[PDB]
Amino acid sequence: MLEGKVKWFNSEKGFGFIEVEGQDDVFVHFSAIQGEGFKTLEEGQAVSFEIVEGNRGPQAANVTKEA
Repeated sequence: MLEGKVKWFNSEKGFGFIEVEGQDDVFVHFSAIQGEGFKTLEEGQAVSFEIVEGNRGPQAANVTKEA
């Protein structure tokens, strides 16, 4: 339901931080994104997801890679 732009991402574990305009920064984890053939988000890639409260802070849930 929410949308954010990937600020950065690591190819090691396949994850990156996204920027949700309106809410603080939301981190994203490979398992949080759908796409076994490309779970690694590309910095600057827009995606969809919900904010889940996590110890580290805001995390991306159900991340959908969007154009």
